[PDB]
Amino acid sequence: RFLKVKNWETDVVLTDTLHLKSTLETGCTEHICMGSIVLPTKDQLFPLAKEFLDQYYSSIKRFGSKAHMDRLEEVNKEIESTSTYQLKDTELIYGAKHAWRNASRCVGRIQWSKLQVFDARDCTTAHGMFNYICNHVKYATNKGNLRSAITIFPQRTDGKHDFRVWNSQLIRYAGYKQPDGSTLGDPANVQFTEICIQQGWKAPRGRFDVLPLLLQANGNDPELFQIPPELVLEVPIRHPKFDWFKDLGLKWYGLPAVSNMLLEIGGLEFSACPFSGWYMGTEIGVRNYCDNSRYNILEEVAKKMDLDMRKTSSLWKDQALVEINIAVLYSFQSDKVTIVDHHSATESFIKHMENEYRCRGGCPADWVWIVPPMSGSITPVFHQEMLNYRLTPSFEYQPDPWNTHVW
Amino acid sequence: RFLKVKNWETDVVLTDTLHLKSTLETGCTEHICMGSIVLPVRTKDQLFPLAKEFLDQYYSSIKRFGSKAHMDRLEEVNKEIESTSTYQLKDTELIYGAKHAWRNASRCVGRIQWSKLQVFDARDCTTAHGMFNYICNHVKYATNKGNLRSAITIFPQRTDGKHDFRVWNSQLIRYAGYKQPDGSTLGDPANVQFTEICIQQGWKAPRGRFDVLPLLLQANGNDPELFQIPPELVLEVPIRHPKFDWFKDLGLKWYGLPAVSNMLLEIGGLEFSACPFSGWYMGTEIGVRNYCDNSRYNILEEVAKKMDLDMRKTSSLWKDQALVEINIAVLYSFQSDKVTIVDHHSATESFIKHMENEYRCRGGCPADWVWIVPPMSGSITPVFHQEMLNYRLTPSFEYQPDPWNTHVWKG
Ligand code: HEM
Ligand code: HEM
Ligand SMILES: Cc1cc(N)nc(CCc2cncc(CCCN(C)C)c2)c1
Ligand SMILES: Cc1cc(N)nc(CCc2cncc(CCCN(C)C)c2)c1
Ligand SMILES: C[C@H](O)[C@H](O)[C@H]1CNc2nc(N)[nH]c(=O)c2N1
Ligand SMILES: C[C@H](O)[C@H](O)[C@H]1CNc2nc(N)[nH]c(=O)c2N1
Ligand SMILES: [Zn+2]
Repeated sequence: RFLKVKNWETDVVLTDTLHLKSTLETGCTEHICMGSIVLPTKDQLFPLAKEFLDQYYSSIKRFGSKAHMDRLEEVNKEIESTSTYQLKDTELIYGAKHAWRNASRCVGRIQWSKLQVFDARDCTTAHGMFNYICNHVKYATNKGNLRSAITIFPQRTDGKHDFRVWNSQLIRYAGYKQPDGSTLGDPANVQFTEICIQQGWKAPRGRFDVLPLLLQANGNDPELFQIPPELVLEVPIRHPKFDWFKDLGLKWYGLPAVSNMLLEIGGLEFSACPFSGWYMGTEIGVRNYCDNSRYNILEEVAKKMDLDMRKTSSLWKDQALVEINIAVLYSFQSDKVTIVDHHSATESFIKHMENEYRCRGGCPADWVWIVPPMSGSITPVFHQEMLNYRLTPSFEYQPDPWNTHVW
Repeated sequence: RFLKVKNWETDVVLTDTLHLKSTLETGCTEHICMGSIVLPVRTKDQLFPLAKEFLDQYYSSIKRFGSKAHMDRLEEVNKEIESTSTYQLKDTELIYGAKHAWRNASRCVGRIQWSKLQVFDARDCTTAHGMFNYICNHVKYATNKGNLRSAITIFPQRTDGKHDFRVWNSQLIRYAGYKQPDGSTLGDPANVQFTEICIQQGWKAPRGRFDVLPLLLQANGNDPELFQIPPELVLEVPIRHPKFDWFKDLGLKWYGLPAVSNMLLEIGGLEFSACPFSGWYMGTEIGVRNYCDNSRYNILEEVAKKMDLDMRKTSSLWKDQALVEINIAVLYSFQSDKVTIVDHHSATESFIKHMENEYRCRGGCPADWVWIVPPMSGSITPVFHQEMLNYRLTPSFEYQPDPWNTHVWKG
């Protein structure tokens, strides 16, 4: 019941007491571990509110105080009367930050307390949502000096008035399937690109076309909006030693901004809560550029370096992968766009992890996601045993809107 | 029940039914996943059901389930258990058992080869000297002048737990590690503790960077004894780089035969506490872990210096860059000396094919993702994108505590 994690590089052991407060399920059982699986009413509501308020009021050193009791009382009344309740600004900010804090798959959580929170709960329309999102993008981008932020739109009511952002990220490149059989642009974004076109987007059918926003307010039909181009910061990709790299035509956007998750706080559900931080280098160089089901550019890069691609044992893929990733970090750094390499980030997480164990009694973490997709064992997290478990407030996955939406 | 795994690169979906035959625990609960945790004397009471479970499986595999031979064998084991409190496996059952433990080893990427396992029956062995001889033959046979053959040697099963056979070495062949008074380490830092024991047990350490450790062998619960593997039997490969001529001057080499000797083999409730096994190396085990772990030989700095990489910013990826060339050198070296080795690309792709075949023919293939994914270049190998289900089947290889923490010294 009091669990221990070992670092096999430093022999350091930590004791986890925090997991006892876990509520949601993992997917795993005593008979089977699903650690590598990507996706495993009023009576319901008040205990949820109370659990949340109890930790809010405990966090502000006023547990069991009049203001505490009063709030509980007050929220209990409002749930009884309204079948829901509204979070106070203070609670909203706490909840959002703690959702990030609890995100067991996120390596960048050392930053958790510095989340800029934008209360968009007064928003009523998609144009409204658009205005709020452009403001988010511009604030967070900050001319390349990125700042973490989240914008929170009205909470769910009866599930038929949901606010949803249909894009998976605020900024992503379109994907087009060619009559020639291949795929132009980002293959991960093909299906969404079709919905855009089906909703009226006129695609430029280029390779790096910034997608339009599909915004949905109050459970209404989603609307299309183009982000002001001058608000979308992009970085041309060059290599510091290889002159020819620039001719590969590669660029990436500076702002990673997840927009399809569900934020849960005290039983309330925020279905539209786009948040953003800044890139770890490998997300772009390893995953986005080198995944077979993405831009898949390894072969072309390798050819340009003139490597022996005859046998896998020349490790030409590995060589090219390093250089591709060198170029990304180099390109961003040269243009003063905030980026972090996988070494620096993982080292930060180990410090954060220790901090959490020391001050909170633990830190839920998913090793499968925390370990970077390249050079894993030369990063400290690889040798770090982690306990994975679900704490609330949380960001959750939710079904894509098109399967849900009654047009 | 039915469970589905998805490959996020190819969208191939597979269905696991085999996990239903899982008995043992994972360490996980509905409230906690322990998937990245490294480590999460028996009565006749529990023994026969375990025996029966195994024998039922064995007889099904040979298509004789419910036969008279099946029924007689269960009867025979039942009686041997009540008369003698244990039982002996037939040769056929031992071989089947040993292959299936490998097959069930959810952390092993090399399981495509599982049916091709050379089983050496050392159950007649009675002394440490006898163990030495058996192990020498294993090493020679498995090395095969560089054309490596998987083998396992099985010593007598546990009885009352006071007469265990144990190989005290974690691996048959390993390099000594010596802590210096200045805090530095000569040799393999992983093996410092064991080296000290060996020295204490009478080993004359030559104290170099690559000294092959003596065998420390325990027979029938007696004190362990030292033996030195004949040098001529220990195949080693000098490490050089195909393009970089200075790489040879780093003075590196490794041994060709990876051979785990500190694990426990469970077959039908029987415990084999001494069961060394060997296959051949995946390049990254040496090039990434053995050379590049900070707690091991830790050569990244010295290599990157010789390459003249920018070592001021970690964002130059100088560590990643040196790590690749080192792994290039390990593969090049082994191939050049005609010693069996496999690269992580080849090995993971082979595993994926193996895993799919197992779903089709067996209804599942338990796999530990954390261990299956190579320690470099993870997502450019197909396993990274493979959802896997981890569960425990028997026969199995289990961890057991180090013998020096348990052994009652006869003295
Ligand atoms: C500021 C620097 C940040 C860094 C370096 C960072 C890094 C990462 C990385 C590498 C991943 C793995 C995702 C992938 O490979 O696709 C991830 C996941 C995640 N991050 Fe962070 N992130 C940052 C900011 C944030 C912020 C501001 C939030 C929330 C307010 C957040 C919440 C999450 C969540 C919920 C996931 C899991 C997403 C999923 O499961 O699909 N991150 N992060
Ligand atoms: C023939 C070529 C083989 C290859 C390429 C291979 C590959 C590997 C690798 C890379 C590991 C991870 C080791 C580490 O990173 O610490 C591993 C683990 C393991 N292997 Fe294999 N293996 C082979 C043969 C065998 C054989 C013959 C057996 C048994 C008869 C076996 C049983 C196991 C077991 C039980 C583990 C888990 C070790 C642990 O839990 O500490 N392997 N294998
Ligand atoms: C805020 C933030 C910061 C950062 N450095 N990276 C991210 C990336 C998060 C992210 C990007 N693409 C995709 C996913 C999820 C893909 C897999 N889903 C289906 C589980 C998540 C987000
Ligand atoms: C038969 C075999 C073949 C092969 N290619 N590799 C191996 C390596 C197995 C191996 C080697 N060192 C260390 C470990 C992990 C040890 C267990 N934990 C507790 C440190 C595992 C074994
Ligand atoms: C199948 C496996 O779970 C899948 O490839 C996961 C592995 N780890 C990951 N880790 C991160 N950070 N991001 C990912 O998308 C994935 N994908
Ligand atoms: C804590 C973590 O599980 C530990 O460092 C593991 C990670 N995955 C591994 N995978 C392999 N093949 N070998 C290892 O030693 C480890 N170590
Ligand atoms: Zn688990």
